[PDB]
Amino acid sequence: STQREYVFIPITNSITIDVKITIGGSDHITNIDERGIHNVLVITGYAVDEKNGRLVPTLDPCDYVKGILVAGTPQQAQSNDFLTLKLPANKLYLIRKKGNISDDLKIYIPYSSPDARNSMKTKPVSISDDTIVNNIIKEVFDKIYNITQKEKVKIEKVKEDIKELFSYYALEQ
Amino acid sequence: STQREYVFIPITNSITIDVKITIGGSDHITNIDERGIHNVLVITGYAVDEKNGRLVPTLDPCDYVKGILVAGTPQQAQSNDFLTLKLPANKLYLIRKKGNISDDLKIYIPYSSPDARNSMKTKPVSISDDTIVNNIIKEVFDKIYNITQKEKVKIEKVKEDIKELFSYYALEQ
Amino acid sequence: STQREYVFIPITNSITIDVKITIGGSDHITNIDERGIHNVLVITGYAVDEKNGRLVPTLDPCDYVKGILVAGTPQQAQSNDFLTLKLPANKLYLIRKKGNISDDLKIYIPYSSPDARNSMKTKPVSISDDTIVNNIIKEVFDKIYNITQKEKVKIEKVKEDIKELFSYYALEQ
Amino acid sequence: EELLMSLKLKALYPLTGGYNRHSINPFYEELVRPTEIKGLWRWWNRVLFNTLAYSTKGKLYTYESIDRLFEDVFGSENKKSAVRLEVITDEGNDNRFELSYVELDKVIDCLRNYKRKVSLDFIDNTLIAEIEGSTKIPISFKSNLDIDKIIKDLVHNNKLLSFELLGFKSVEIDATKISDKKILKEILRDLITNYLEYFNIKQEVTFTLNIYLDKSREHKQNFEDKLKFALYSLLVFILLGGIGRKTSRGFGSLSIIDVKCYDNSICKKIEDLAKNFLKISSGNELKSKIESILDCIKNSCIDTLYIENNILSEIDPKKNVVYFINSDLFEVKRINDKEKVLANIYKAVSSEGCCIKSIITDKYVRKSFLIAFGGYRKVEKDKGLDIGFIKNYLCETCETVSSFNIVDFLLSEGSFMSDYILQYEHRNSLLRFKLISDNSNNSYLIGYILHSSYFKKIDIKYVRCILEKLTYCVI
Amino acid sequence: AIDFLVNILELIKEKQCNINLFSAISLTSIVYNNFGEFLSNNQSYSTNNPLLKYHIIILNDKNKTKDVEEKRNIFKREVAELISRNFKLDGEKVRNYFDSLKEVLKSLKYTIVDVEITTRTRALIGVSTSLGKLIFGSGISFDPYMNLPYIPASEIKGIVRSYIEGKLGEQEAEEIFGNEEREGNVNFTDAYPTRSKDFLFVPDVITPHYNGKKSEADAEPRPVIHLTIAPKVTFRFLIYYKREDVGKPICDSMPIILIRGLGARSSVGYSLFELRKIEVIKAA
Repeated sequence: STQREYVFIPITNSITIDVKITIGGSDHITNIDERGIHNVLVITGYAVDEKNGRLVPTLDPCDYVKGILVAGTPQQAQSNDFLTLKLPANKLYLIRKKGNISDDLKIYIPYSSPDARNSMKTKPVSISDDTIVNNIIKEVFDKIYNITQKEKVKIEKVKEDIKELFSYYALEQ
Repeated sequence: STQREYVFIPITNSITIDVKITIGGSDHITNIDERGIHNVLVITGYAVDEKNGRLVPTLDPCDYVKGILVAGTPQQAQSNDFLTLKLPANKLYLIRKKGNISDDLKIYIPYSSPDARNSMKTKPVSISDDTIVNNIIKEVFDKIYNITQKEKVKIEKVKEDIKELFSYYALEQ
Repeated sequence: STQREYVFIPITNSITIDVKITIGGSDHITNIDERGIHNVLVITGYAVDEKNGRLVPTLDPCDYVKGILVAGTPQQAQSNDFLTLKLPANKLYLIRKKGNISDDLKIYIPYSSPDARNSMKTKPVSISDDTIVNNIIKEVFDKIYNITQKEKVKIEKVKEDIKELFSYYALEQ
Repeated sequence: EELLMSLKLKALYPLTGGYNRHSINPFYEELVRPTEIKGLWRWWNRVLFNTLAYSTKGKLYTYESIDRLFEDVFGSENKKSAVRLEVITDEGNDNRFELSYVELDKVIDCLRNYKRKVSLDFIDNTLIAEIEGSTKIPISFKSNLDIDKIIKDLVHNNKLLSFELLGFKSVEIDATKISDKKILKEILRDLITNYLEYFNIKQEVTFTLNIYLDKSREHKQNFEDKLKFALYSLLVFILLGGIGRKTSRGFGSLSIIDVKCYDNSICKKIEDLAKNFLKISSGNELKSKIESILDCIKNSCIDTLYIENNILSEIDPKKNVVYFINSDLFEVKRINDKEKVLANIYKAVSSEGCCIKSIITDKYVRKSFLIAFGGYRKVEKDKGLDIGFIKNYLCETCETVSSFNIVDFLLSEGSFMSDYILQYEHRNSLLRFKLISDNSNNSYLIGYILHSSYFKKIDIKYVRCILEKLTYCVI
Repeated sequence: AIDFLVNILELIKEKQCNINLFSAISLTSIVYNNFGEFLSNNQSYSTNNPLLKYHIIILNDKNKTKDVEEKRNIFKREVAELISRNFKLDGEKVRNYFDSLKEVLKSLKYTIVDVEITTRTRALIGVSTSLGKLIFGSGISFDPYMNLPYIPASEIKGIVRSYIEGKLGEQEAEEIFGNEEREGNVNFTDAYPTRSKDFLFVPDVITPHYNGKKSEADAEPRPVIHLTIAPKVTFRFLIYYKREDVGKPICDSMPIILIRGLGARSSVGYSLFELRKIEVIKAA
């Protein structure tokens, strides 16, 4: 079947080694071709866990977290800590669409229990200090999309939309 | 300190054995004070699973479940299904905010695993068919809110709204 | 058993030796750390007795006298003319309070007879004329505060406040 | 855009006014007005900023320039405020004044064909309707508000309240010409509503003040420090001021119950500094805490960082009047009874009050003192006592026997400040009183005197122990 | 004619939802702006016109122009109270209008999203619009043919769009609402009050003391009696579109943006709303 993994895009990156698949299939969902990034997904009511960031289920509708979808099951030491879903490619909160999917796609998101021993007081975070932008270019936009700098010299436009397309809520604690 | 339970309101009689405490502390978040419901809590991105009804997480902001916040602990028959969390009392979307808060509350919402073996395409459901309204008064508003039959003769005051507010979404699978 | 001793700061020579102990424990009430004098004390209703330096009880609330609470007890040739006192540290009219107190202090006040043969017409006096200021820089702020010129290279700052802070009313007869 | 902090406050005997100058009306009840909180926050912020600017540079800036400097947090005609206030008064659901019935048709009888003044009085526990045409009919009525029998006494005893009650008490009805009964009924009905709403005074109004912050408004030049200064000003407002009417006389006094930061990097030095007021054992401890906060902002805290911006504007000395805090004048005494304290404030601030009579003699300076420290008063040139004498006790030239000389107050040469001091009706009082409580049952009377800019270097020593004596006599 | 003017207050009191409030307030503004003249034996000598009692009250017998000034201030307050009390909501025509429009939009194959929002505090929408402007100097956005206050579709769209900007970027905001080169994909109707618990309008006041003032010498209160929209008034509006993959942001944006203000002076917590209901009808 089809399976994707949602990768958070915060300014704090354990984003390096948590999943496996880099190519996996003949196609992906999130694309960066000639006009910016495409099909960026957003999850509302969640916040990242920036220290080794995972999606933490809050329930305030204000708190939201954006990330990109790349195929793969996470490192398969799992099925206890990450959330597994099965959505018909239309309930997804895809931002900047170009083309849709087969109307059934399985999603893996970095999940954890909401940790009922601390007041989950979240805070909003953007992506500035473009050194961070360069390291995330190196850490997913190079690992996953190594098509960049070999095919796409549109790095200015994928720099200026990271500061535009990705802003989230973290715990800061 | 202070803890509550989130009791969502479906058409189903599948919400009977949900309780462990009647009052516990000295307060209920939700109020029914001579005008109807108050302080109703909404959780978006979640669809009910009326098949032994609990909340199932989706990835759609158009999916949402309304309910009430009763004081207590869930059943003692848990630690595998529900999700407890501590929130600073302002990260709750409260419909009909009547009073104030205490700025940190622990809550239990009835959670169910997403069950990624069928496409979880859900559809909306509004609570109509007032006989279920008149028996849900019995079920949830006469086991906990025994003010009904005590002082409040205007129970049609809550019929008018249970037939008009407490809607939700459901997998219908 | 922790006691203290109140010593006043007049414009005359009645201070250089009045007490036995200066350290006693490990921390003076009044401190001078990078900002000037702190934990100054004021007693409301007494006037100075510069000739045989002591304090005389007046019933006027508009009357007040400045002073420092130094650790110690006077010279063991005393205890017949000094208002020693037990106070729970909240009856103390401190100034520039920095740290919490032990909530019980014994205080040796330089006390004088009411000298009941003259009406106590007391004139207000401030402290200036840097001659005696530089006298007291070391005659009264070194034997007790040998921190002078070792860590507080800014002992002009411990002047920067006596320019304004200390003042009193004296009989001047 | 995001909740910044949350302050559970408590006001005692607030005299909040709405469109009818009362806390309740036929349509809603409103004990705390967020617009009043915002306006008083800005007023205290300007006072605190001139305080700072005068304790470092000896300069005083116009209110225009100060608010133009802070328009990045408080907003102006050119920019939306970055802070959003949200009052949540618990129990704040639908309540309004309803006059279910009033049994007139007997007052209307004794009114026709005449021109009489219909006075009211609500002591005796029954509403009477005095008529200056020599009759006093007791009125039967039923309202929705239950005047607790403590409020009637609080209003009848406090000479200030019963004074501002003259305006809500009477009408001069003229029935000489064509005068039906129905319109007289509506006249007296609205008069009774206007009189009864005045007694909606509650004790211990408790509300939660949320503060939201727009982050989108960036750190343009000095946003973070401006915001921190504004939060300090808000704390100083909660500590020294009140909400509503006659806060200069103890009413509406505020008190902290709980503060909760939500953005440590901005307010975590206000959170604890307000925690510094949840428990106040003695008066001296409180005076010390107040001097601590006051000094913190004076030299130790932020700096002259944004005062170096060239948008401020020094005040003209003879055409402007601004106020600022003076750290010396901060008497504190333990209360033991709030109602009696509020009632004795009149002894403090009235020219014939038996506390300032027992603290000041010659009466002239007395008038002078109050005229310089009790806001506006109605003095008029008829019987000599104003002639010269009080003009003398205010000359900036001409003697030093009075410790207060108004800047441009001249002997027969009054140009601006003379009219402002003697004629301008809306002048706040510099001598102010406040009442505080903590989570414990400790209560304290602050009496302070804001320093003004029309004082030609006032003698800070004479008025200082005038203030302790006043604070004693009224408690 | 002039008798219309002397009777407009009686008509307000006796119709209460069936006169044109816009023209009624416009006409009584003539009375308010010639108050001293309508009180010189030119009250038509009626018996119900509220202008009578201003001959019975003696506010200042010394100077007559001051007396007329105080009577005029009292009359302004009384007009505000009159409108707030008598003009109430009858939102059955509104429910009919929205149901018929929903059927129209279904026949046009739109996906309709009908949203009910309740005001939580006193709201101010269209404070610079003309309604009571000639009496109160402040207005309310008022449809004079629905005879109701309303929230313009353009304000709702603008607030939703600024939130969607602030969240998903200007590029997604333009992919949804369009730009100078592409038209928007989401249509908004005006919002009308469908139900209320009590009064539809209520009086209020704002009293600037230190607004554009040099110093305390410039300080003076200038109170401004004006009308606001009472709390607990429910408004209803529609959101319709064709492209399905535009309902997700709308869905998300509605609950949040109403907590924050929706009309004027939300900075001091006036125009706050609760999300009462959201129904979505997919074109099948």
